[PDB]
Amino acid sequence: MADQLTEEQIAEFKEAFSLFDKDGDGTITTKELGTVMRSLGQNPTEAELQDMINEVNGTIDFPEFLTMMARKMKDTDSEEEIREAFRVFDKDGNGYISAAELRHVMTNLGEKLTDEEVDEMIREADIDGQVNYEEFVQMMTA
Amino acid sequence: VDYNRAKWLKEPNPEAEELFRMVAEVFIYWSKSHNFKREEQNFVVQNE
Repeated sequence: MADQLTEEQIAEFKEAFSLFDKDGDGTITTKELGTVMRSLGQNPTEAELQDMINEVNGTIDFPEFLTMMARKMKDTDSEEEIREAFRVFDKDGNGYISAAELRHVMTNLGEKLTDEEVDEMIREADIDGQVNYEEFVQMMTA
Repeated sequence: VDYNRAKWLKEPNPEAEELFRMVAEVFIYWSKSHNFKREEQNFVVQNE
């Protein structure tokens, strides 16, 4: 929840949690632990509930609860992390970025870090120079 | 050349000498030119 969550979604977490309200401890026990997000809209399975109960006297409060959605923040992180890249670059959408386009995507912006690119190509080098942007990013966005 | 190579070896040929001189400049230009490297790479990958 280190400022990565947005105000609107934090507010709707709270409004769902306030649907049961009761001074931040009542009617929000482990029986409603799934019901609150079932009413919110996405469905918790057995894995989701065990993630809720992994680190959790026995009755949750709002800090603990939104701490749980911090580790649930790990979910739905597949398409929106590359949505920005697909919008900004890759007009053709082939994923095989051209030579100049690849100079440009590693044109260092402010950080001016070094040895990381040459490290990446000494660790792995494509063949057909012709570096793939997809293969290029999944390695970090694992 | 691979078919008729033995014949020129047995009988030296000024035409073969001219061909060797010819491909000498081809090879040296091939080595010298840098953009030609990626250009041939692109041409080959486009032809498949």
